[PDB]
Amino acid sequence: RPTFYRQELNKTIWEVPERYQNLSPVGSGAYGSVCAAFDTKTGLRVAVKKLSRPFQSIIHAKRTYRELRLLKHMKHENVIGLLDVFTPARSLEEFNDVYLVTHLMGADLNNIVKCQKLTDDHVQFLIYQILRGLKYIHSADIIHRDLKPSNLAVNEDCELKILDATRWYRAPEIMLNWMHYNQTVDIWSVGCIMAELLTGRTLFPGTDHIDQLKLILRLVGTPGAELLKKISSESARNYIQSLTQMPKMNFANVFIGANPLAVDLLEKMLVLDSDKRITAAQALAHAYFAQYHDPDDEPVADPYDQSFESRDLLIDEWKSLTYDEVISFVPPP
Ligand SMILES: Nc1ccc2c(NCCc3cccs3)nc(-c3ccccc3)nc2c1
Ligand SMILES: Nc1ccc2c(NCCc3cccs3)nc(-c3ccccc3)nc2c1
Repeated sequence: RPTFYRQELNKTIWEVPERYQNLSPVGSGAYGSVCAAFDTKTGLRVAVKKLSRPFQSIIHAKRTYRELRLLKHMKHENVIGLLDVFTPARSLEEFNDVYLVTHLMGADLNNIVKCQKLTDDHVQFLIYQILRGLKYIHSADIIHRDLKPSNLAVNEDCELKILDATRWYRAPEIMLNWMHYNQTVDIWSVGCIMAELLTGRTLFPGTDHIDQLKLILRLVGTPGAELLKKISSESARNYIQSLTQMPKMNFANVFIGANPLAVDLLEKMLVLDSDKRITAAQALAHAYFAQYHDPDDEPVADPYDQSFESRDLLIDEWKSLTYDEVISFVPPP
């Protein structure tokens, strides 16, 4: 129904509704390539992502369905969402390309830090938005698992969105391949991010996988008696006992000059035991965010049906389910 036009971008033929003008490449990768554009219907600058080989295999097809289901479900100011999704195909039989459209963001978190301290007012506002979006994501029973400055976009008014080395911000239970980690692995990442904003430097800049765990234990101490009781691995538990004990450090002496409320929040985020970590909802009520907290405007998500993750289907079945989601899409107001 919309009039499409073809154009040569990256190494391939983009077919795109005429409402999107001035297509200009921004990136590339195994799973897709992205162009910046201008949406003449809305007047917004947008990013258009063309999925790469979306139905080449069963794995690609399930990936394409997962990515579209996820981005269609996210409707929150501090999480990336869909402005549009389209295909040049007029029927399922000729359905072979998928394009996703989102609001163009000018920079990520690295771009605003630049190895410099942010003010406490600024960190308050940025971490509040991350936690606000995290509360929404976690309420849908989703775990992000890869929170880091490059996965956090910010515009010129400092409005932040969570996007779709990484080990610097990874929770220690992931580093040790524990099977049953919970949502507070993301809270660990936010603690690492917040520390970096206040100090201007990476909190745990490990040079490899084992060095990363070494730096973490030097700050938060060796596992306590109560945490060792919950470790099922006999090899892990034995190795931990053989280590020289290290005292949990006093964050107030580590982050000198910081807001004491900021230090108290970091203490509650960077706990080794993930069962004792503050949740996103609890962190929003912390006194550190007094000037931004509003419990009437920190919404949760609708329930998100993730049962498809357990399913093994054929290429054409994932493709047809993906086609259903393209057709049923409703643009936001
Ligand atoms: N971790 C990242 C990093 C970059 C990203 C990026 N391109 C950078 C320019 C941006 C456009 C919109 C938000 S950010 N774009 C998209 C994306 C674009 C369109 C549809 C779905 C996703 N995700 C990103 C995830
Ligand atoms: N209820 C909990 C809470 C936390 C846990 C945790 N956290 C990581 C603790 C350490 C991280 C680095 C050195 S010790 N790690 C493991 C675990 C680690 C290795 C093999 C099997 C399980 N279980 C946990 C269960």
